Amino acid sequence: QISEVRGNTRDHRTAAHTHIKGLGLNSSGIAEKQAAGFVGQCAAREACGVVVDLIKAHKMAGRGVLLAGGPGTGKTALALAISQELGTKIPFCPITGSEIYSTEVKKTEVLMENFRRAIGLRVRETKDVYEGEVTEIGLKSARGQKKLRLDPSIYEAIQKERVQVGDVIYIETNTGRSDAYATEFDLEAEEYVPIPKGEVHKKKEIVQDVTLHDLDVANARPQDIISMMGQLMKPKMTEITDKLRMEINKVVQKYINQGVAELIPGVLFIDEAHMLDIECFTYLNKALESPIAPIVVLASNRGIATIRGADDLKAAHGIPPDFLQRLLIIPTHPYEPDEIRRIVRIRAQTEGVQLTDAAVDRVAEHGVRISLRYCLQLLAPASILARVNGRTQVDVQDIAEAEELFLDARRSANILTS
Amino acid sequence: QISEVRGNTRDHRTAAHTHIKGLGLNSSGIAEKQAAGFVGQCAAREACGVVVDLIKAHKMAGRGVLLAGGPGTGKTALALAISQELGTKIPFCPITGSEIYSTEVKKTEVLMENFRRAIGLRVRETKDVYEGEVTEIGLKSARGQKKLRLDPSIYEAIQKERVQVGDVIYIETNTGRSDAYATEFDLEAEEYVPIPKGEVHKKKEIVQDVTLHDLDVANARPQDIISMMGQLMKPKMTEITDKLRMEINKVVQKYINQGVAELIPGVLFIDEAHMLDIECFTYLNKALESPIAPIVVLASNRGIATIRGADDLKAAHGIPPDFLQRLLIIPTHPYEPDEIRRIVRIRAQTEGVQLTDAAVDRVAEHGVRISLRYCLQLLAPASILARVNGRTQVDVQDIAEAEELFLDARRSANILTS
Amino acid sequence: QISEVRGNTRDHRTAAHTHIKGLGLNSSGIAEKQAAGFVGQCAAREACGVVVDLIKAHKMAGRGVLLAGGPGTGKTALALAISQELGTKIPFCPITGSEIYSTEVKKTEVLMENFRRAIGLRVRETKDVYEGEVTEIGLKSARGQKKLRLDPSIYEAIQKERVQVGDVIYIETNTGRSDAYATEFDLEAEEYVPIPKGEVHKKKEIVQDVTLHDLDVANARPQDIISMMGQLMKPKMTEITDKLRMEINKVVQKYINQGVAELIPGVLFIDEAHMLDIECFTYLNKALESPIAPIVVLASNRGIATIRGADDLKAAHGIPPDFLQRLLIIPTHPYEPDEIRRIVRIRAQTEGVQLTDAAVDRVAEHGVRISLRYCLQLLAPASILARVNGRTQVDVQDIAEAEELFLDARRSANILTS
Amino acid sequence: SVTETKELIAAHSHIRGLGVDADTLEPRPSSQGLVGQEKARKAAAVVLEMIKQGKIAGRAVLIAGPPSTGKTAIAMGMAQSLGQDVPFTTLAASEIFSLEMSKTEALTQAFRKSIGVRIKEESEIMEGEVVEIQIDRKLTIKTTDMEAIYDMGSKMIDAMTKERVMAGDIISIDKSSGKITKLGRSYAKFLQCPEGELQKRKEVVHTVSLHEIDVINSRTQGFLALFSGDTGEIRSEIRDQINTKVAEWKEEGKAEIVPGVLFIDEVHMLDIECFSYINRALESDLAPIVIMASNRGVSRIRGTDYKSPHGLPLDFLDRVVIINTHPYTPDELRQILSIRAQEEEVDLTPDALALLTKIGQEAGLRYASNLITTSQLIAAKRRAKQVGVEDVQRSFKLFYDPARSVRFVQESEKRLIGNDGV
Ligand SMILES: Nc1ncnc2c1ncn2[C@@H]1O[C@H](COP(=O)(O)OP(=O)(O)O)[C@@H](O)[C@H]1O
Ligand SMILES: Nc1ncnc2c1ncn2[C@@H]1O[C@H](COP(=O)(O)OP(=O)(O)O)[C@@H](O)[C@H]1O
Ligand SMILES: Nc1ncnc2c1ncn2[C@@H]1O[C@H](COP(=O)(O)OP(=O)(O)O)[C@@H](O)[C@H]1O
Ligand SMILES: Nc1ncnc2c1ncn2[C@@H]1O[C@H](COP(=O)(O)OP(=O)(O)O)[C@@H](O)[C@H]1O
Repeated sequence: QISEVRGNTRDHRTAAHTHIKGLGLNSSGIAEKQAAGFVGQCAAREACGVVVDLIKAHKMAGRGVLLAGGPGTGKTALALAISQELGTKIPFCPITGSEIYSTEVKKTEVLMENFRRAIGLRVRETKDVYEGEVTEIGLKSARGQKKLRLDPSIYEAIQKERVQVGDVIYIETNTGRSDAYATEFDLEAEEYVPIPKGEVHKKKEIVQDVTLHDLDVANARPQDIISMMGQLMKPKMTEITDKLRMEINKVVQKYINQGVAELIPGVLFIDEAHMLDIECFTYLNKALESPIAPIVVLASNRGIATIRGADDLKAAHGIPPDFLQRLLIIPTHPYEPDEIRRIVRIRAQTEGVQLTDAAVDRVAEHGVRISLRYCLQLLAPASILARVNGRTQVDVQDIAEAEELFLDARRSANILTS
Repeated sequence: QISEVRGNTRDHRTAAHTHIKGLGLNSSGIAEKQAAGFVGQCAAREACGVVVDLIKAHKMAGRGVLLAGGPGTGKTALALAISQELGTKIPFCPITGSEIYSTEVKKTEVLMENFRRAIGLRVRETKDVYEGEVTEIGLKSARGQKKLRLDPSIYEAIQKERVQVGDVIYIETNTGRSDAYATEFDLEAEEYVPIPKGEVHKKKEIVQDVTLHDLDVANARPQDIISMMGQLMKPKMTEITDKLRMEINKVVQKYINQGVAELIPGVLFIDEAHMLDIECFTYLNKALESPIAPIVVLASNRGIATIRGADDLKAAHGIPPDFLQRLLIIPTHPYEPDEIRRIVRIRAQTEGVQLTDAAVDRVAEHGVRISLRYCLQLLAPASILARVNGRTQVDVQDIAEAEELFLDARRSANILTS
Repeated sequence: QISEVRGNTRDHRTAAHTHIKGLGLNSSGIAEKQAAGFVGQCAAREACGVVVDLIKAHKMAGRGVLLAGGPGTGKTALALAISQELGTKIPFCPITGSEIYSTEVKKTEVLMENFRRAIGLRVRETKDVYEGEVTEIGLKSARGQKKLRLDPSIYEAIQKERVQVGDVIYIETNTGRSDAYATEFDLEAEEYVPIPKGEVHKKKEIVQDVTLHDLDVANARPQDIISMMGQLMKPKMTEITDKLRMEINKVVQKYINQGVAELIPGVLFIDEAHMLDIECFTYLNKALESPIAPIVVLASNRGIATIRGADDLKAAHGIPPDFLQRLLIIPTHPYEPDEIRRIVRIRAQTEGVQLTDAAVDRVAEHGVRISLRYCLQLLAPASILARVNGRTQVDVQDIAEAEELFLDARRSANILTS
Repeated sequence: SVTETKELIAAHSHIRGLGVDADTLEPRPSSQGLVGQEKARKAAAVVLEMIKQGKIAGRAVLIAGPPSTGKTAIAMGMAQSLGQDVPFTTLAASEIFSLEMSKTEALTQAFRKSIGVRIKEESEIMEGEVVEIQIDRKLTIKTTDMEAIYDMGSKMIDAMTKERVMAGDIISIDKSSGKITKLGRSYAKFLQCPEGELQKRKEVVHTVSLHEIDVINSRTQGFLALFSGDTGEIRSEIRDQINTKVAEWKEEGKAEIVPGVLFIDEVHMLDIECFSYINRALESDLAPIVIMASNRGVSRIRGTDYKSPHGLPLDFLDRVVIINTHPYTPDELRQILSIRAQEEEVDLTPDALALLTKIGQEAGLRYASNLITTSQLIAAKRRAKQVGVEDVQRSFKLFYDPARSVRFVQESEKRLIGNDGV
């Protein structure tokens, strides 16, 4: 198994929240309107601040967060900001309840995978080691040689290992014949291994932050295809196994025991919580008791929904009572036209497309009429249409034509009805 | 595999040489008549002294010794004395050429076994170790507790092993849950092992001298039956295997590498050398080249004999030329009546039976007539016959009746012919 | 396999019918009010008498009984009385339709098990056998010896078996070296077996009555755990197999063939018959044709119910027509207040708690209001509450407080609705 | 090491019994110290008296009542009335359904958690006076002869903090099971500091649930077991082994079986098969006391197309003893909330407590308890000397309750402004 690994984050899901840098709260935990990327929504932000302060004080005793609000509100952005306020490089795994319904994968296994995506691992290890072929005790590399002055202690600790002049060796500071003598008549099996190249000394600082899932996919190969063509390689993802994950966990705990790495539970955000059934909530309930579990943040845009897995047992947001008990519900409000104009201005300055104030107004009225998401979508097409004229500055006519070329869901549906 | 082993020596073969303590040579290597158990035979003794001095100087370059003489001479005693002069507790394996002719064992395998009996191992290791259950760093035994003051070095060497308060541990000076916490609900498999009892400290000096064969038979059991009823347990001795001996050799070389033990090549004495065939001498020739091989001392009472394994190729003492080349031949002489009287006196004082001088004379005349061995045999029966009368002092009449009750080989044969 | 077995009966289900000793019918088959434990309900009892008389005359040609009535009536008690009138030690297996819905057990397998519980086996065998070690022909035990006078016939029947003086033997009246000669050098395998101890003669009368299920669980072990911790030992009861039951049946028929035992089909009572689906009724229909099958007595408190396993096919008592055809329906009536007072008096005299007549009245009014079962439940708590005061005689206040401390189902539900 | 039975989540750290007169079985309010519900508590005590040499003959106990009522608290009280070292396992009904294990398996584990095996075996127990205790994201204890400092993980910290142990307490700690027992106090029961060796080997009584025994004699669940594919069911072979050895121990007399209490909350979530299992279990002599709780008046019997009170089969209903709980008077609410507050280390202003009592009236106890800690944190961010009414109001306007939540979400489509609209 390998230590240093790469990590492919699903940045397709945070593309509309690049402007969100935090919650924008004062020292007294009071939300500042138009600050740190957020515009208004002071109540929800302050509540999230209370949540973060609760997690930091370990007072969040097996509890989660529930974001209740309309499609126009910013639940996802709030979850992201929560992850951002919990520290630096804090894991954030956003999903929807519709994702657990996989074809040939059980729901709680998808949940398990995303939990692995929500549990991070911070590695900060100043590793110092002098390697090379022994010549005295001194060492030699491809280009470079050193003469180390060893105390009798290290030399009596050398008496243990298979050390003789001149083999290739390794030295731990804080805590095997060489290739040069290999003949053509030896072949394999051999005890010959190449001389450390090309530095006689090797003192590096290992700094990394990777999720458990990153370790899972890193040790799923014996080229990186799973990250290259994930779903498109084969119907069933038969690479990530139980034995694999258990070996990974064993290795991780081993790293922790040496005080090398510290795992950090991030934020698991689940949209469309009403889509989950009883068994999923059983799994989540089991997760909430775990001390090394990521904070769970559900979200919903439904007042009352039938509890899936129950005999038409309608309930709050489609959440079972036994699990709703352990949740702090935070309401998210719709936006005034001015707040929408502000948000649109922040987005278009981030995309970043240049547009008139009147265009901002025309977009904002769609932000009020239809959801905020649609009007935010209208940006790029209008930019393209304007650039077609070479205007390079998006105007009202552009947004108009864009809104007429790309309708929303309800408009399309009701027009199609006629 | 076990370190400390016992060693059963075939003392049935040295019972008639208990009086032989050495060669009895001066500082100038000149044999003293009637000294160190030997009587006369000064030439052979001086020659043996030269041999010993040669071995001690590593000048005995792949050479052996050949003792040529009659049945009355003392070849075996000379070999024993050679072993005695080569140092202390020096291995001595006496055999005859007739022993390699086993029923279901090949000759060179018997030779191999006896070579294992002729290669010794001296172990002198002052082992110091403080064991017990950790309580702080301190330790506890069955009855006794100590508090050791550890330097940060040993403590950083403790960081490596599975050490925690309070497990059972071990400590090497010069170079695991405890049973007290075991519940009834755990059973097996368990990590619980008894607390070191009953000494908190364990500093012992390992002193031993055992042959390779001793190690072979010690690791031939998973009660000591092979030493109890050797040949009488089963037709084929299927306990000592190749893998066994190779593991033994591996272990031995491991002991040597740590400077713990030193193997000492002893003396392999082979009587009736003319009984060996060409293949055996090939094996012995292969042995003579080995630096860690025991000195080989052949013996013979035949002038010219047919080389076994060759087409009636008569030769000196039944020894092939190619192997006779590497031998220093030492002649052993018959004994004058006075020397025989002296030897008999030494024997009877060692047995030890009390007898008159006239009885000594009567025995000595049999020592001249028949071989020395027969007259030396006559001692015990005469002692028994005398004790029957309660004389407690063996007289001439006793030796007479004994010599008439127990004839020698030739007398028996020629009398039986009539 | 073992002959004599124990039998654990689920007496938790008959605890409220300990007073029921029979039907209390006259010689002319007319029910006596307040007799043999029964109070009133003369019609149903007389009908049950007709049923028993029908079974005894083999006129019950593949037919069953259906008890239709309210929760206050006594269907179970009637079934028990039916079992009691069918003879002595007649098997009675009471279940409910809700029991066949097991987690990891198919319905008809539960039905099969209970059918095994409903088919009994009466064993009455005067077994006479003289055992011991032969000495002449005579025999010897641990303490005691006899000399039997054998006719030439038995002796010619002895010529067949491996009989010699003196082995251990066995003798059948109506229809092997001894341990004393066993040496230490023999070990195993051996032909030595202990001398019959400690009676030279062995004439016993085997008298027992056990169900097929008793034989099943008796031969399910190679300690009695299944009876100790039945459901609590493991999720799936993987001990009772098909091969086991077939071997059991083979053995049983073997016992019957020798005229040793007689299997007696008991009474299988099934409450909540509407809970059974079509397949279950197919199995039961298959059972009704069996001559050696227990009489099947279904029960119901529902007039019309949907036939489970059919497309909303509503029918009488949730019973399919094809199976309802073969049933004699017996109606069970509710009780007048005086009958309830009488029943309560019989119960409290059986529990047995001492209570005033006014307390009996107060209980009886609950017997009329709510079901009889609830008011019958009210007894013990009132006894405890009274004994708390050390009254040792239950009064009206006690029953009142008990009825206020432990509500019925409907009261609890409707109060909870507010 | 291993683990003893207590091990009894526990958000009810204020219950030592039913608050009931030993002889009269009469409930004294706010004793032991659970408040009010005198009727249901007395009923529970009567049931328990009907268990000791009982005429009850293996019946289940159904506690039904409105949410935010001490039915669970009463259940734990009943668990304490049997005394400590007696198995008590809680369980939401909906927990029975998962992918990790089958219904039969979950029910089996749940029941085997409620049945303890009690033996007499030797162990290395400690007894001494506590000097120091620390916190992290170590215990110092002395005797009259020696002083020592030990390390401990999450389980041990939980166990000690559950026993309300601080500096100055004379306690006992089993180094084999981790069973902590508070003997007394050396200053402000007044005991003197123990002498001699700190760690002594005594022959003590060890009770351990069947499930725990199964876990011990199984492959120890690896780190991050929940987040790996590894399930939680126990191999049948191990179970059979344990059952056999326990049976042999009971035959011999080495072990004695001690039944406990299994509590199933929102029992209406169970289906017919579950009740079949529970009924079949209640017939075995080793069966524990099964107490179920219900928030619904009438529910659908899951598995069938019939409805019944609390969603139980009629057969099952005829065999259960029903205890009913009622809404609390404002006083009882205030008291409960205050007890719950002093155990969360929250110093409240009387006005904040009263307001929290009103919040408890309108929304429920659980919600108010949830608001306590948030109020504490809001007061902390304020550098407030105490948690006043302002903090409670703020947390109330920040964290909504279910009613206001669904109301707020439904507010996206309002129904009237001048007239009803649909
Ligand atoms: N107060 C806010 N500050 C900044 N961006 C916001 C705010 N409210 C909403 N948004 C933006 O509008 C969109 C809201 O949708 P989203 O965050 O995905 O979650 P949801 O629609 O479930 O509440 C996002 O693109 C988010 O960045
Ligand atoms: N010079 C001597 N000094 C002491 N003992 C002798 C001497 N010569 C012979 N002996 C004894 O007489 C016997 C000689 O026979 P042995 O040593 O077995 O070998 P071999 O007969 O082959 O020469 C032994 O018992 C030996 O001890
Ligand atoms: N006529 C009767 N005589 C005696 N006991 C009766 C009578 N009727 C009812 N009972 C008693 O009242 C209860 C009736 O319920 P049960 O026999 O279990 O069946 P069910 O309620 O289905 O008819 C039992 O405890 C039974 O002993
Ligand atoms: N009568 C009571 N006495 C003491 N504490 C109580 C009482 N009723 C409720 N509580 C406490 O208030 C909270 C209410 O929760 P709980 O009783 O578990 O609700 P439910 O049983 O309705 O699911 C718990 O912390 C519980 O300990």
